[PDB]
Parts: sequence; structure tokens; C-alpha cells
Amino acid sequence: HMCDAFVGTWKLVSSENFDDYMKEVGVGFATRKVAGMAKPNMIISVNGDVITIKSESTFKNTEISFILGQEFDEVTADDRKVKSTITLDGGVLVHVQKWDGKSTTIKRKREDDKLVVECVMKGVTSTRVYERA
Ligand SMILES: O=C(O)[C@H]1CCCN1C(=O)Nc1ccccc1-c1ccccc1
Repeated sequence: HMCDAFVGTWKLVSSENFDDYMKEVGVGFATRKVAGMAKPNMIISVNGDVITIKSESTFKNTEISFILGQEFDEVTADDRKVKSTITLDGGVLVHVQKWDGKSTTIKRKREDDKLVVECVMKGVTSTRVYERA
């Protein structure tokens, strides 16, 4: 029952400072522009100890499956090859991605009927708000 309130199908309904976040991460111009248009569907499911998060959009379709606290390989939508660890901290799913001596943290939080996602790279924060599909 660890992630019950996250399970479901969610659709992006607002974005703030995302282009700047992607710049900070190192995404190039053309990818930033196309990726910034996307309205991804985030699909979260749990089977035993395995959590699966899928993101489907015109830009890219991605899927990760993981056990909390257990590092894995991820190729991100923008084609970074990262080492990821996802934990639960006070009811927030905290996803840390490490690559090339860099790190970014993506926090997924349930707030009212929304799922609020905060993406942080150094001093740059972006907020991505999702609602139930
Ligand atoms: O898209 C989102 O809302 C954010 C928050 C949940 C995971 N995610 C990303 O991984 N986004 C990205 C991060 C870096 C570069 C590109 C993306 C991206 C952009 C459009 C579609 C899918 C991922």
C-alpha cells in the first residue's frame, strides 16, 4: 500500500520554468523546443515491491520499473544515461538521477487531487502539475 495515492493515470496540466530546467540539465535547443510542447501522460502502477512509472507523449514514450532504495539504470527522455535511485521520504517519491558528475532530483507529491512534480537542477526549479486522466 506504499504508493497507493500515486497509482493511476495522470495528465500534465501546467508547467513552470521547464525550459530553464532543461537548459540547466544540458538539453539542447531543438530538443528543448519539441520536448517543451509535450503534454505527457504519467502512468504509475505497483505490483508487489515493484513500482512502474510510464510517461507517454508525442515526444517520447518511457518506462521505468524499480524497487525503492535500489539503484537502476535509466535512459531519460532526453537520452541521458543516468544512475537513478527512487525513495519514499515522508510520503514524497524522491528520484535522484546521477550522470557525468551531475545530479538532478525529481520529487512527486500528492497535493489535493493533483500530483505535483518538482524538478530541481542546482538553483533551477520547475513545477509540473498533473491531474487524473
Ligand atoms: O516531464 C515531466 O513532467 C518531468 C517530471 C516527471 C519526469 N519528467 C521528466 O523526466 N521530464 C524531462 C526531463 C528532462 C528532459 C525532458 C523531459 C521530458 C519532456 C517532455 C516529455 C517527457 C520528458
